Amino acid sequence: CSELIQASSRITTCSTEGVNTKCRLSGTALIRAGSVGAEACLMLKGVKEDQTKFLKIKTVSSELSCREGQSYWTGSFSPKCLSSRRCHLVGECHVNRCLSWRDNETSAEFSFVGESTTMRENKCFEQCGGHGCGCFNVNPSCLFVHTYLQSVRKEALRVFNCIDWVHKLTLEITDFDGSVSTIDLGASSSRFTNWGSVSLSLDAEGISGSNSFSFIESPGKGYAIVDEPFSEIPRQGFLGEIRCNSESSVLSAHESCLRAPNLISYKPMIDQLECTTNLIDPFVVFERGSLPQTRNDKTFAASKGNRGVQAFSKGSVQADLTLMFDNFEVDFVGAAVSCDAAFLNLTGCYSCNAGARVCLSITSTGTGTLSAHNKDGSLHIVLPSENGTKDQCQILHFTVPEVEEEFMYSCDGDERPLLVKGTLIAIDPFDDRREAGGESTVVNP
Amino acid sequence: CSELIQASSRITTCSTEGVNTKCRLSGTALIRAGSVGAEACLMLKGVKEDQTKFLKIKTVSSELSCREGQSYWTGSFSPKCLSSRRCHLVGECHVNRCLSWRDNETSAEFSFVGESTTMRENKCFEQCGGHGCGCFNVNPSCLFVHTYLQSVRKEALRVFNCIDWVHKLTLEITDFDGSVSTIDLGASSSRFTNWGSVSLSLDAEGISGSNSFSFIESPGKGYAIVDEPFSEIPRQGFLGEIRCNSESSVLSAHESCLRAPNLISYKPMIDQLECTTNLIDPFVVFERGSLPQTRNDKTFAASKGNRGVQAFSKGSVQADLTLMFDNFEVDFVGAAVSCDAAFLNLTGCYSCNAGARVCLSITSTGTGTLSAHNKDGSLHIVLPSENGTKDQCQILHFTVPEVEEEFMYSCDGDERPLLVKGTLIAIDPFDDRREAGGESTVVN
Amino acid sequence: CSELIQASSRITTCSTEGVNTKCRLSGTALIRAGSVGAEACLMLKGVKEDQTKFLKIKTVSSELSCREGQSYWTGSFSPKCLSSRRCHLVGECHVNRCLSWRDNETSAEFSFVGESTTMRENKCFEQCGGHGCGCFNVNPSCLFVHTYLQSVRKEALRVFNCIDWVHKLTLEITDFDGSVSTIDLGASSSRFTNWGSVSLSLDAEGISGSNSFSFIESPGKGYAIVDEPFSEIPRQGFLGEIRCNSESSVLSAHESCLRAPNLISYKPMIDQLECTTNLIDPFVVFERGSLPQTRNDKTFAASKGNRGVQAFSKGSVQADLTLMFDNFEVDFVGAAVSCDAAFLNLTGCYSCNAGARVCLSITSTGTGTLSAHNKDGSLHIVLPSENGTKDQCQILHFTVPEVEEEFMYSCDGDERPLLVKGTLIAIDPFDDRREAGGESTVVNP
Ligand SMILES: *[C@@H]1O[C@H](CO[C@H]2O[C@@H](C)[C@@H](O)[C@@H](O)[C@@H]2O)[C@@H](O)[C@H](O)[C@H]1NC(C)=O
Ligand SMILES: *[C@@H]1O[C@H](CO)[C@@H](O)[C@H](O)[C@H]1NC(C)=O
Ligand SMILES: *[C@@H]1O[C@H](CO)[C@@H](O)[C@H](O)[C@H]1NC(C)=O
Ligand SMILES: *[C@@H]1O[C@H](CO)[C@@H](O)[C@H](O)[C@H]1NC(C)=O
Ligand SMILES: *[C@@H]1O[C@H](CO)[C@@H](O)[C@H](O)[C@H]1NC(C)=O
Ligand SMILES: *[C@@H]1O[C@H](CO)[C@@H](O)[C@H](O)[C@H]1NC(C)=O
Ligand SMILES: *[C@@H]1O[C@H](CO)[C@@H](O)[C@H](O)[C@H]1NC(C)=O
Ligand SMILES: *[C@@H]1O[C@H](CO)[C@@H](O)[C@H](O)[C@H]1NC(C)=O
Ligand SMILES: *[C@@H]1O[C@H](CO)[C@@H](O)[C@H](O)[C@H]1NC(C)=O
Repeated sequence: CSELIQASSRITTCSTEGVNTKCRLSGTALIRAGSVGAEACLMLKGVKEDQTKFLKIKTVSSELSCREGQSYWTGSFSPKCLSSRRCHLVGECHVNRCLSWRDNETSAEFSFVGESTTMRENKCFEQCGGHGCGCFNVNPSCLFVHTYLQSVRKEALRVFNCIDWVHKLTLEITDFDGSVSTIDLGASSSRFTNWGSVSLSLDAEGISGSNSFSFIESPGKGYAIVDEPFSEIPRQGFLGEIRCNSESSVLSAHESCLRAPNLISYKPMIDQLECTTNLIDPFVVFERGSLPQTRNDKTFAASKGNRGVQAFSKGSVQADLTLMFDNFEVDFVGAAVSCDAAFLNLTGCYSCNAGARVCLSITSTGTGTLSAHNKDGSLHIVLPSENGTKDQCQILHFTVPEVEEEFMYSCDGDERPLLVKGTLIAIDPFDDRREAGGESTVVNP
Repeated sequence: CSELIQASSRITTCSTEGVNTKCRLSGTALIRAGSVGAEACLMLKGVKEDQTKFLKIKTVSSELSCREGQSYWTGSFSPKCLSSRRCHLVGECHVNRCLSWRDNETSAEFSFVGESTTMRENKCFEQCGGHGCGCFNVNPSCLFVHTYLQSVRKEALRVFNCIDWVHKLTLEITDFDGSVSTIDLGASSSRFTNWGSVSLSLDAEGISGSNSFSFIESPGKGYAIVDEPFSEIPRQGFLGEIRCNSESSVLSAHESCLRAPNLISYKPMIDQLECTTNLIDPFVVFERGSLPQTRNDKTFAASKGNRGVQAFSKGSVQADLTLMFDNFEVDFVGAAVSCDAAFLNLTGCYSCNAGARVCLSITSTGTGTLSAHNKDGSLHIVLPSENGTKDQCQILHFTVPEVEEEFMYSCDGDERPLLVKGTLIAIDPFDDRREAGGESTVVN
Repeated sequence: CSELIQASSRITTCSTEGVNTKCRLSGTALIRAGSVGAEACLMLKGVKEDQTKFLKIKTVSSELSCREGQSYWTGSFSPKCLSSRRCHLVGECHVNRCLSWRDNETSAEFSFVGESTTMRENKCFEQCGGHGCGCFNVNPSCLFVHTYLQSVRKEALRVFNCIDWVHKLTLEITDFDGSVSTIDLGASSSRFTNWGSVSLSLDAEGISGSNSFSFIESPGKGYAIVDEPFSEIPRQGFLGEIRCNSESSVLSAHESCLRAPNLISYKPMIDQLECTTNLIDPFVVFERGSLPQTRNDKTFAASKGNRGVQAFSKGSVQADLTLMFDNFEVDFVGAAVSCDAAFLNLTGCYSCNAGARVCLSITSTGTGTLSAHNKDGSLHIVLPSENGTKDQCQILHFTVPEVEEEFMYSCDGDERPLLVKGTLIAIDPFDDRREAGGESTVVNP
């Protein structure tokens, strides 16, 4: 039992017309959701008849469903190139030709390159002429290049943002006979029950904080968070500098894909050539932000079977529920009971978005809520208690490798100490760029 | 009538100072705003005298006003260039000079060019020498270039961010005599009425979510949202890579404008030259985010009365109102009545920021609030009901082209099925970069 | 006294264990925090005995503690380069060698330079040959370049984001015996007192708005806000395009530092060479966002003891408090008293992130809350009133240089006019890039 009640009243509702007005006297209880696992135990008494009725209302979960917005596919790409050098006055290497080369025109040096539907480009670099470089003509020679992209892996990744976060509070309700039911509530919503009604009257749940983020789906392999804003168009140095509208087009490096300017770099070396890319590896990004991840005590994880991502509040929930009881009002509420907590472990890293996981062993005799805090109240642990002994865990963020933090916890208001002690690893500054490519295939030596 | 009351009590208020303490007995009611169009119907009874009065409070709107922060003007620019190639040892084409050319040095080749206050730069590219390139000297020739920018349109765009979102809750109150009045409430605000007072005692409204955004003003042509962080300094590939401190500076491409480094590309071709830019077209950006736009159930629109932008809550409203009645208390509240709802149409795109529009026909016999949800509650619809038949719409976000979703709706709690069905279009990945410029005009 | 009460009730609470029940009758009040400085004055009456008790609850502060995530060090860097031009067939200037030069290979031209652990790179640029350029050989000459980075100042900056914002609400309570005490509340937290309990039963405080941001620490000289998303990897044109894992690595410009590609530009001039950078100056960014800073009525400032940054609500506080009194209930609450307010000054910028500071002179005869709004309610002022005459200030945001805004204010609901007037300065579009570097030191052949 939890002490969740905020107000208790009697209210008459009148079906105004249909010429014959009907009134219903309802007992009213304004209660707080409190936290996941918190349970209001309400003994009701008949307003009119001498009758009693015991009700239990439990906050089971608080979820925000991500309704997706813009979306694209991407993957790991690598350049492959063909090269050929012609001396001045040989082949296409005349007057303006080399300096005038366009991206979309394939050189005659590569007449075997047929019809392509792959991301590709063509280049011509002026190299040295004269006897010193194997030519009779002393004017600049021409290095012709043809380059296409290819998928390193045969898997792709879909990046998307979230436009809507649709709240759903779920409650478990125990009736007088002990029969259990669940209900779902949206913002400003009401459900009817056997004994009256329950309504989410004030809702303060949402994504709040100071960081923009986005998500990645790996088909059949889960989701990942990206701790950066969703890039709307392809930009060099960002996730999605190459992007497509389908998984298959990533794998084939189809030409319908978009890419930011100048992603392919060229190192002319007379008769040798290197074409390289220094692109963001989206799979490295995925492995870091791999779900579940917790940010501002929202835990983002894969939905039941749904797919798509939800944000779970596994601790405190900020919502007011209005309870109306047909012809019954509050007689008394059930008092909270004390719990015993022991420290189990602290695992993870410091100065990182993923944070650290602290685990507790919590022993009690009734359902309720453990609340804990450090001295200055910068850390806050909120975990469920039950009849028996269960292990509960939540994410915390620290900025120090050697953690030794004293907390004060209780389920019933009498605080006792508890020392959280652990060793966290550092995560050194990283780069997601990966070099790809190398020597070209020389066509005519 | 909407069912909004959460508590009812009597409270006494006493003055603590003065020649004498005065006491006031007041009935007190705590209600939820519920949603736009929701109306609380309260019948009051006298606490000491035997009297009744009927009172009605309606939530008319919930607005967040944008108070702007940093701002800048931008637009569409194209490059114009002059070119002149000199053989080595001719003109300025001496020793180090070509490879040492500064952006702010104008070549003697272009003396005919007047005094400028336009964004401009100067380049020198080494080119081939010898008889093959029209020169006796075999050393590199010098291609001298003078480039300036010009506005492509004679209009500009103003980009800004929002630092403050200030809440204004608007209520319609009907007194006992049927007299209607309007009040506006901000955070922790109270306003006195004929019959007591009403105060916004708890406010949970605000901009939330996982996206940062900014806005654009097109002078005389409304507003647009940008689904991206406001960039505070000029950056290539971003809105505002060229920016100014005024509209007139954009139109004249004034030299006071800032631009990110290396925005003009050069393709030297001996005696031909191309100077191009690949700039973000801000007008393409404006059109895609043109207001009104909905994000996380906030509808962004131009404020009423000329300018600034606003965020409207057109469905759910999360706010608590404390009502105080002088010498009166709650007798009873009005019950909600049922809605009939029919699905009209569903129009728009999927997997897009703008979303899709569901339209419904709602028939009722009193003012209230339609509430609808799909099977797993990932979709939620809140629209106002009235006496009679009205069309109500709201934005939803889907991720599939063929939508067929069953909803359960009600105004009074008696839920009935409603099937939303339709076809949404795809929005293929886009790029706002547009190529501009071309060949130089050749001087000799 | 402030009028903060929202509801009042009686509840009976029963303990279920022991295996006989004890029941306690309690009076209940639901009040709003209202604002910093708001004070609820309750006189209580006995539920069973006839007795009176006096109680005072005051909102002292509402804080959001930043728990940090990813962090990195950065600073100001400048390049220094050595150059030496060799004619073709002299030194290493053979065949392919110049066009094939790798970044981490040091030329023989600079053997006199010892080995460094500094960020550095090496280049080779082809230049003109023949008699025109000081060579007998007509083939291209080689300009060899060795560049290294160095810190411009002997100080560094630490950039970080905030993953968690942990709420602490602070109340000052005067109990039945006149004893004054302070208590702290987290989300969904409860505290037992001499007279019952107070719980933070609904919390709507948190960071909201349409902007992402991050923070910088200047060691021993405070903090600054950055009005932009935290960049998770080094990127050109962004804060942190060069970044390190320690302060000492910034000062020594250590090679362990990461940098975005292509940060050093090269201008080869046959026997002259310039190496430059166009880097974001982080100290200019720091100065612009130096704390305290206010965004969406949250004031960001350094914590006391200077451990982290904090977000203060200095005006409105959106929170509901459930008060429970053992064997007592609400008799009456103290009425609000009136304010007189005079406009002092208006100082700051328009169309700026920092905004402008409005200062007011407020006179009252009791603690309370001044509330003000302009004609259309787009501007909102909430300041604390006290016994006597005090200066109160807060940040507003305007978009015009000549401000003249008409407000209506009150503490007790009786609105009176107040004219806010002043001149604000413009902050013209800026660029934080600063050019650094210059000519190389030329080695004698
Ligand atoms: C309010 O303060 C009263 C004394 O404060 C005096 O301070 C002077 C600086 C000047 O402002 C005088 O006008 C003030 O009277 C004190 O007598 C009252 O008891 C105080 N009231 C409360 C409710 O604490
Ligand atoms: C290639 O590019 C040029 C200009 O860049 C364009 O005019 C032409 O239509 C393009 N297509 C082909 C097939 O050359
Ligand atoms: C931490 O404790 C939990 C709870 O017993 C356990 O499941 C987990 O394996 C522990 N982790 C480590 C690293 O010991
Ligand atoms: C609580 O758990 C204990 C197990 O030791 C059991 O004996 C008791 O009956 C349980 N009580 C309830 C109410 O389930
Ligand atoms: C060119 O720019 C430099 C600074 O980059 C400046 O010192 C110099 O005066 C400029 N040249 C002219 C001719 O103004
Ligand atoms: C959809 O219905 C709305 C409301 O009835 C109407 O305004 C609109 O024209 C309709 N649109 C389509 C595409 O049918
Ligand atoms: C509904 O509107 C009709 C007019 O169309 C009116 O006659 C009737 O009184 C209204 N009913 C209610 C309950 O307001
Ligand atoms: C340059 O880097 C390569 C690895 O790519 C390494 O093998 C080589 O030894 C490095 N050169 C020097 C001089 O250390
Ligand atoms: C404005 O008034 C405040 C309050 O007294 C004062 O601290 C500040 O110095 C004043 N500023 C100016 C610019 O006059």
